[PDB]
Amino acid sequence: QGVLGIKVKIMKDPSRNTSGPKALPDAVTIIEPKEEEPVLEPSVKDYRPTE
Amino acid sequence: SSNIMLVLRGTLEGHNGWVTSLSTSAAQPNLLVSGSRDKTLISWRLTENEQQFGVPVRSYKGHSHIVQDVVVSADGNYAVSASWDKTLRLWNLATGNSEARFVGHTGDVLSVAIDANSSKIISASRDKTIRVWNTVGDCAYVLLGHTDWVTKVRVAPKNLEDVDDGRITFVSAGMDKIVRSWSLNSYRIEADFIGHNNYINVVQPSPDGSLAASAGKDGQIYVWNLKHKSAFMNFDAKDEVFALAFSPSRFWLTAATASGIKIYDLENEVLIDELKPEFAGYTKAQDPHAVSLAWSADGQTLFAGYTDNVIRVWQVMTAN
Repeated sequence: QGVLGIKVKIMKDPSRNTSGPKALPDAVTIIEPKEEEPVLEPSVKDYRPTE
Repeated sequence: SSNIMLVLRGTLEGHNGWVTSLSTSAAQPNLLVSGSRDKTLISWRLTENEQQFGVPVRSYKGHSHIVQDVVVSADGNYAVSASWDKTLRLWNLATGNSEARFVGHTGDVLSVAIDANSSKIISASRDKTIRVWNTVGDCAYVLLGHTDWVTKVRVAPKNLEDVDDGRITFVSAGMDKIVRSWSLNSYRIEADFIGHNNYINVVQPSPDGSLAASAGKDGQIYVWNLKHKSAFMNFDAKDEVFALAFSPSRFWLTAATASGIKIYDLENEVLIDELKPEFAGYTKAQDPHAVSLAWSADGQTLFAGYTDNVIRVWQVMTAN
Protein backbone atom coordinates (compact mmCIF):
# COMPACT_ATOMS: atom_id res chain seq x y z
CA GLN A 1 0.00 0.00 0.00
CA GLY A 2 2.97 2.38 0.17
CA VAL A 3 6.47 2.97 1.51
CA LEU A 4 7.53 2.88 5.15
CA GLY A 5 10.44 5.01 6.32
CA ILE A 6 12.70 3.56 8.98
CA LYS A 7 15.21 5.51 11.07
CA VAL A 8 17.46 3.75 13.58
CA LYS A 9 19.69 5.54 16.09
CA ILE A 10 22.11 3.89 18.51
CA MET A 11 24.26 5.76 21.04
CA LYS A 12 27.26 3.52 21.64
CA ASP A 13 28.98 3.20 25.00
CA PRO A 14 31.56 6.03 25.07
CA SER A 15 33.95 4.02 27.26
CA ARG A 16 34.16 1.37 24.52
CA ASN A 17 34.31 3.87 21.63
CA THR A 18 37.92 3.48 20.54
CA SER A 19 39.71 5.86 18.15
CA GLY A 20 38.35 9.06 19.65
CA PRO A 21 37.00 10.48 22.90
CA LYS A 22 36.17 8.00 25.64
CA ALA A 23 33.48 10.03 27.45
CA LEU A 24 30.87 12.72 26.97
CA PRO A 25 32.05 16.36 26.91
CA ASP A 26 30.53 17.08 30.34
CA ALA A 27 31.41 13.72 31.91
CA VAL A 28 33.69 14.52 34.86
CA THR A 29 35.51 11.74 36.73
CA ILE A 30 37.16 12.49 40.08
CA ILE A 31 39.89 10.19 41.39
CA GLU A 32 39.21 9.01 44.93
CA PRO A 33 42.10 10.15 47.17
CA LYS A 34 44.27 7.67 49.02
CA GLU A 35 44.19 7.60 52.82
CA GLU A 36 47.47 7.99 54.72
CA GLU A 37 48.59 8.21 58.35
CA PRO A 38 50.49 11.33 59.48
CA VAL A 39 51.32 10.74 63.14
CA LEU A 40 55.07 10.05 62.81
CA GLU A 41 56.50 13.34 64.07
CA PRO A 42 60.32 12.98 64.43
CA SER A 43 60.86 10.03 62.05
CA VAL A 44 64.41 10.85 60.89
CA LYS A 45 64.92 7.53 59.10
CA ASP A 46 68.46 7.11 57.81
CA TYR A 47 69.70 5.46 54.63
CA ARG A 48 73.25 4.21 54.22
CA PRO A 49 75.17 7.12 52.65
CA THR A 50 76.78 6.68 49.25
CA GLU A 51 79.64 8.49 47.53
CA SER B 1 69.69 41.05 73.53
CA SER B 2 70.36 42.21 69.95
CA ASN B 3 67.72 44.92 69.77
CA ILE B 4 67.74 44.83 65.96
CA MET B 5 65.00 46.68 64.08
CA LEU B 6 64.42 46.29 60.34
CA VAL B 7 62.56 48.99 58.41
CA LEU B 8 61.25 48.99 54.85
CA ARG B 9 63.63 51.22 52.89
CA GLY B 10 62.56 50.81 49.27
CA THR B 11 60.04 49.26 46.92
CA LEU B 12 61.19 47.68 43.64
CA GLU B 13 58.25 48.23 41.31
CA GLY B 14 58.28 46.99 37.73
CA HIS B 15 57.10 43.39 37.68
CA ASN B 16 53.58 42.45 36.62
CA GLY B 17 53.00 39.10 38.35
CA TRP B 18 53.67 37.69 41.79
CA VAL B 19 57.41 37.82 42.37
CA THR B 20 57.75 34.09 42.88
CA SER B 21 61.49 33.84 43.56
CA LEU B 22 64.60 35.89 44.26
CA SER B 23 68.32 35.21 44.11
CA THR B 24 71.55 37.02 44.93
CA SER B 25 75.21 36.18 44.35
CA ALA B 26 77.84 36.53 47.06
CA ALA B 27 80.45 37.94 44.67
CA GLN B 28 78.20 40.67 43.27
CA PRO B 29 76.24 42.38 46.08
CA ASN B 30 74.42 45.04 44.05
CA LEU B 31 72.60 42.73 41.61
CA LEU B 32 69.29 40.96 42.24
CA VAL B 33 67.47 38.69 39.78
CA SER B 34 63.73 38.24 40.34
CA GLY B 35 61.24 36.11 38.42
CA SER B 36 57.51 36.76 38.44
CA ARG B 37 54.23 35.41 37.09
CA ASP B 38 54.66 37.75 34.10
CA LYS B 39 56.82 35.03 32.48
CA THR B 40 59.84 37.35 32.76
CA LEU B 41 62.95 37.73 34.87
CA ILE B 42 64.18 41.18 35.87
CA SER B 43 67.72 42.10 36.89
CA TRP B 44 67.86 44.90 39.47
CA ARG B 45 70.84 47.14 40.22
CA LEU B 46 70.73 48.42 43.80
CA THR B 47 71.19 52.15 44.38
CA GLU B 48 71.85 53.63 47.83
CA ASN B 49 70.58 57.09 46.88
CA GLU B 50 66.92 57.65 47.82
CA GLN B 51 63.48 56.02 48.10
CA GLN B 52 63.97 53.37 45.41
CA PHE B 53 66.48 50.77 46.61
CA GLY B 54 67.17 49.40 43.13
CA VAL B 55 66.93 49.90 39.39
CA PRO B 56 65.78 47.29 36.84
CA VAL B 57 68.52 46.49 34.32
CA ARG B 58 67.29 43.78 31.94
CA SER B 59 64.04 41.89 31.39
CA TYR B 60 64.51 38.29 30.26
CA LYS B 61 61.66 37.35 27.95
CA GLY B 62 61.50 33.89 26.44
CA HIS B 63 59.35 31.97 28.91
CA SER B 64 55.86 31.01 27.79
CA HIS B 65 54.39 30.44 31.26
CA ILE B 66 54.76 31.22 34.96
CA VAL B 67 58.35 31.64 36.15
CA GLN B 68 58.56 29.85 39.50
CA ASP B 69 62.14 29.65 40.78
CA VAL B 70 65.16 31.78 39.88
CA VAL B 71 68.80 31.01 40.67
CA VAL B 72 71.90 33.09 39.88
CA SER B 73 75.29 31.53 39.26
CA ALA B 74 78.15 31.60 41.76
CA ASP B 75 80.17 34.10 39.72
CA GLY B 76 77.14 36.37 39.34
CA ASN B 77 77.15 36.44 35.52
CA TYR B 78 74.62 33.70 34.70
CA ALA B 79 71.07 32.99 35.86
CA VAL B 80 69.00 29.81 35.55
CA SER B 81 65.23 30.26 35.35
CA ALA B 82 62.62 27.57 35.98
CA SER B 83 59.22 28.17 34.41
CA TRP B 84 55.81 26.54 34.06
CA ASP B 85 56.43 25.61 30.41
CA LYS B 86 58.35 22.45 31.40
CA THR B 87 61.62 24.10 30.32
CA LEU B 88 64.64 25.71 31.96
CA ARG B 89 66.47 28.73 30.55
CA LEU B 90 70.07 29.82 31.12
CA TRP B 91 70.62 33.57 30.74
CA ASN B 92 73.73 35.70 30.44
CA LEU B 93 73.23 38.43 33.03
CA ALA B 94 74.81 41.06 30.73
CA THR B 95 73.91 40.01 27.18
CA GLY B 96 70.25 39.37 28.00
CA ASN B 97 70.03 36.46 25.55
CA SER B 98 69.44 32.85 26.52
CA GLU B 99 72.33 30.38 26.33
CA ALA B 100 70.69 27.00 26.95
CA ARG B 101 67.12 25.66 26.88
CA PHE B 102 66.90 22.59 29.11
CA VAL B 103 64.06 20.32 27.94
CA GLY B 104 62.83 16.96 29.18
CA HIS B 105 60.45 17.51 32.09
CA THR B 106 56.95 16.24 31.36
CA GLY B 107 55.54 18.47 34.10
CA ASP B 108 56.07 22.18 34.62
CA VAL B 109 59.28 22.85 36.52
CA LEU B 110 58.80 24.18 40.05
CA SER B 111 62.36 24.69 41.30
CA VAL B 112 65.95 24.71 40.09
CA ALA B 113 69.27 24.54 41.93
CA ILE B 114 72.80 25.63 41.04
CA ASP B 115 75.83 23.50 41.79
CA ALA B 116 78.36 24.71 44.34
CA ASN B 117 80.71 25.20 41.41
CA SER B 118 79.58 25.82 37.82
CA SER B 119 79.12 22.19 36.83
CA LYS B 120 75.61 20.80 37.39
CA ILE B 121 72.03 22.10 37.25
CA ILE B 122 69.48 20.45 39.56
CA SER B 123 65.82 20.88 38.64
CA ALA B 124 62.61 19.78 40.35
CA SER B 125 59.36 19.45 38.42
CA ARG B 126 55.73 18.39 38.80
CA ASP B 127 56.43 15.08 37.05
CA LYS B 128 57.56 13.67 40.43
CA THR B 129 61.16 13.63 39.16
CA ILE B 130 64.41 15.53 39.59
CA ARG B 131 66.78 16.19 36.70
CA VAL B 132 70.55 16.73 36.70
CA TRP B 133 71.83 18.66 33.68
CA ASN B 134 75.15 19.93 32.41
CA THR B 135 75.66 23.62 31.69
CA VAL B 136 75.34 22.82 27.97
CA GLY B 137 71.69 21.78 28.22
CA ASP B 138 71.51 18.00 28.14
CA CYS B 139 70.10 16.01 31.06
CA ALA B 140 72.65 13.77 32.77
CA TYR B 141 70.57 12.14 35.52
CA VAL B 142 66.88 11.44 36.12
CA LEU B 143 66.53 11.03 39.89
CA LEU B 144 63.33 9.35 41.04
CA GLY B 145 62.04 8.39 44.47
CA HIS B 146 59.26 10.94 44.91
CA THR B 147 55.71 9.73 44.33
CA ASP B 148 54.28 13.26 44.06
CA TRP B 149 55.26 16.77 42.99
CA VAL B 150 58.63 18.14 44.11
CA THR B 151 58.35 21.84 44.93
CA LYS B 152 61.77 22.82 46.25
CA VAL B 153 65.38 21.71 45.77
CA ARG B 154 68.20 23.86 47.15
CA VAL B 155 71.79 22.71 47.50
CA ALA B 156 73.44 22.29 50.87
CA PRO B 157 76.67 24.33 50.65
CA LYS B 158 79.82 22.39 51.51
CA ASN B 159 81.47 24.39 54.29
CA LEU B 160 84.38 22.36 55.69
CA GLU B 161 83.68 18.72 54.76
CA ASP B 162 86.73 16.46 54.57
CA VAL B 163 89.26 19.24 53.21
CA ASP B 164 87.34 18.22 50.07
CA ASP B 165 85.15 15.37 48.86
CA GLY B 166 83.92 16.12 45.33
CA ARG B 167 80.48 15.03 46.55
CA ILE B 168 77.46 17.26 45.99
CA THR B 169 74.75 17.12 48.66
CA PHE B 170 71.33 18.74 48.43
CA VAL B 171 67.73 18.28 49.59
CA SER B 172 64.37 17.89 47.86
CA ALA B 173 60.76 18.18 48.96
CA GLY B 174 57.20 18.60 47.69
CA MET B 175 53.68 17.17 48.04
CA ASP B 176 55.04 13.77 49.17
CA LYS B 177 55.11 15.10 52.77
CA ILE B 178 58.76 13.99 52.94
CA VAL B 179 62.21 15.58 52.73
CA ARG B 180 64.96 13.70 50.91
CA SER B 181 68.73 14.14 50.83
CA TRP B 182 70.77 13.41 47.70
CA SER B 183 74.48 12.97 47.01
CA LEU B 184 76.12 13.51 43.62
CA ASN B 185 79.38 12.85 41.78
CA SER B 186 77.41 8.40 42.19
CA TYR B 187 74.36 10.70 42.00
CA ARG B 188 72.37 8.51 44.41
CA ILE B 189 70.19 8.68 47.52
CA GLU B 190 70.96 9.74 51.11
CA ALA B 191 69.05 9.89 54.41
CA ASP B 192 65.38 10.83 54.74
CA PHE B 193 63.32 13.26 56.82
CA ILE B 194 59.66 12.60 57.70
CA GLY B 195 58.16 15.21 59.99
CA HIS B 196 55.49 17.15 58.15
CA ASN B 197 51.78 16.70 58.86
CA ASN B 198 50.82 18.35 55.56
CA TYR B 199 52.87 18.57 52.36
CA ILE B 200 56.07 20.59 52.18
CA ASN B 201 55.85 23.94 50.38
CA VAL B 202 59.53 24.96 50.60
CA VAL B 203 62.91 23.88 52.00
CA GLN B 204 66.09 25.90 52.40
CA PRO B 205 69.45 24.70 53.76
CA SER B 206 71.40 26.95 56.10
CA PRO B 207 74.20 29.12 54.66
CA ASP B 208 76.86 26.94 56.29
CA GLY B 209 75.09 23.84 55.00
CA SER B 210 74.46 21.87 58.22
CA LEU B 211 70.88 22.96 59.06
CA ALA B 212 67.91 22.26 56.78
CA ALA B 213 64.69 24.21 57.32
CA SER B 214 61.44 22.89 55.84
CA ALA B 215 57.95 24.36 55.87
CA GLY B 216 54.49 23.29 54.76
CA LYS B 217 50.78 24.05 54.61
CA ASP B 218 50.11 23.74 58.35
CA GLY B 219 52.83 26.28 59.12
CA GLN B 220 54.81 23.62 61.00
CA ILE B 221 58.41 24.66 60.39
CA TYR B 222 60.96 21.92 61.01
CA VAL B 223 64.72 22.32 61.39
CA TRP B 224 66.91 19.25 60.85
CA ASN B 225 70.58 18.30 60.81
CA LEU B 226 71.88 16.90 57.53
CA LYS B 227 75.44 15.97 58.51
CA HIS B 228 74.04 14.56 61.78
CA LYS B 229 70.77 13.22 60.30
CA SER B 230 68.49 14.25 63.16
CA ALA B 231 65.88 16.85 64.04
CA PHE B 232 67.13 20.21 65.31
CA MET B 233 63.89 21.91 66.42
CA ASN B 234 60.26 22.55 65.47
CA PHE B 235 57.98 25.60 65.50
CA ASP B 236 54.46 26.41 64.34
CA ALA B 237 53.61 29.42 62.18
CA LYS B 238 49.81 28.86 62.49
CA ASP B 239 49.37 30.34 58.99
CA GLU B 240 50.36 29.45 55.43
CA VAL B 241 54.16 29.78 55.30
CA PHE B 242 54.80 30.26 51.59
CA ALA B 243 58.58 30.69 51.67
CA LEU B 244 61.45 30.80 54.15
CA ALA B 245 65.07 31.92 54.12
CA PHE B 246 68.14 31.65 56.33
CA SER B 247 70.32 34.67 57.01
CA PRO B 248 74.09 34.86 56.46
CA SER B 249 75.07 37.06 59.39
CA ARG B 250 72.42 36.39 62.03
CA PHE B 251 71.12 32.98 63.13
CA TRP B 252 67.65 33.65 61.79
CA LEU B 253 64.77 32.19 59.76
CA THR B 254 62.51 34.50 57.80
CA ALA B 255 59.15 32.88 57.08
CA ALA B 256 56.55 34.23 54.65
CA THR B 257 53.30 33.51 56.44
CA ALA B 258 49.97 34.13 54.75
CA SER B 259 49.45 37.04 57.17
CA GLY B 260 52.91 38.61 57.22
CA ILE B 261 56.60 37.77 57.53
CA LYS B 262 57.83 36.28 60.79
CA ILE B 263 61.47 36.16 61.81
CA TYR B 264 62.57 33.36 64.15
CA ASP B 265 65.71 33.80 66.26
CA LEU B 266 67.20 30.32 66.23
CA GLU B 267 69.49 30.49 69.27
CA ASN B 268 66.64 31.69 71.50
CA GLU B 269 63.92 29.57 69.79
CA VAL B 270 61.59 32.61 69.90
CA LEU B 271 60.32 34.85 67.12
CA ILE B 272 61.48 38.45 67.45
CA ASP B 273 59.96 40.59 64.68
CA GLU B 274 56.91 40.60 62.42
CA LEU B 275 56.69 42.36 59.05
CA LYS B 276 53.33 43.60 57.78
CA PRO B 277 53.40 46.46 55.24
CA GLU B 278 50.63 49.03 55.03
CA PHE B 279 48.39 48.67 51.98
CA ALA B 280 45.33 50.75 51.10
CA GLY B 281 41.80 50.03 49.96
CA TYR B 282 41.59 46.39 51.07
CA THR B 283 39.37 44.33 53.39
CA LYS B 284 42.13 42.85 55.61
CA ALA B 285 41.22 39.31 54.50
CA GLN B 286 43.24 39.30 51.25
CA ASP B 287 46.26 41.46 52.03
CA PRO B 288 49.07 40.53 49.62
CA HIS B 289 51.23 37.93 51.34
CA ALA B 290 54.87 37.22 50.55
CA VAL B 291 55.92 34.44 48.20
CA SER B 292 59.65 35.10 47.75
CA LEU B 293 62.31 35.85 50.36
CA ALA B 294 66.02 36.53 49.94
CA TRP B 295 68.58 38.03 52.30
CA SER B 296 71.53 40.12 51.19
CA ALA B 297 75.02 38.66 50.88
CA ASP B 298 76.20 40.24 54.13
CA GLY B 299 72.86 39.93 55.91
CA GLN B 300 71.95 43.62 55.96
CA THR B 301 68.92 43.80 53.63
CA LEU B 302 65.92 41.56 52.99
CA PHE B 303 64.01 41.33 49.70
CA ALA B 304 60.40 40.10 49.76
CA GLY B 305 58.40 39.47 46.61
CA TYR B 306 54.66 39.75 47.19
CA THR B 307 51.49 38.89 45.26
CA ASP B 308 50.87 42.61 44.65
CA ASN B 309 53.56 42.36 41.91
CA VAL B 310 56.04 44.25 44.11
CA ILE B 311 59.44 43.65 45.66
CA ARG B 312 59.78 45.34 49.05
CA VAL B 313 63.17 45.63 50.76
CA TRP B 314 63.56 45.83 54.53
CA GLN B 315 66.95 47.24 55.49
CA VAL B 316 68.26 46.36 58.95
CA MET B 317 68.43 49.64 60.89
CA THR B 318 69.31 48.89 64.52
CA ALA B 319 67.70 51.75 66.46
CA ASN B 320 69.93 51.02 69.45
